[PDB]
Amino acid sequence: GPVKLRLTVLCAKNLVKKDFFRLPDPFAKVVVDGSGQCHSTDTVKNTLDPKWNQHYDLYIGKSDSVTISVWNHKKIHKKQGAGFLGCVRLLSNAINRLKDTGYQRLDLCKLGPNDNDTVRGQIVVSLQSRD
Repeated sequence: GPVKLRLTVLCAKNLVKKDFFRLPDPFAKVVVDGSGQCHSTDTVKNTLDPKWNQHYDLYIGKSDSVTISVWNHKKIHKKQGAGFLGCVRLLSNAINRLKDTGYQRLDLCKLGPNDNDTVRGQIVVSLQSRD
């Protein structure tokens, strides 16, 4: 059957303040492409270096993958594409090698070029499978 993997979102670095003189409110939201399983970490009020020390227990089967995406609560409310921070994506092969590593630093950047490049952050996590 599937394998439960715990992706621990330790903290995030260089939180794009987005709007000058203003501050973002980072929070995490994971999605499972194949199970519809979603999870989320509390929001961090006006910060440039948040942390949640919280993990998500997703599942992986054969060729499954999981993506932990962070969003700026302030702009998610702003609407109109506003609200994105840094989406981190790990595949099945990456999930395994990492599941034992115990730590991974994924830079929080935009989905891609010409696609709202309002990023500049990073994020530290830890991959360990559940017994």
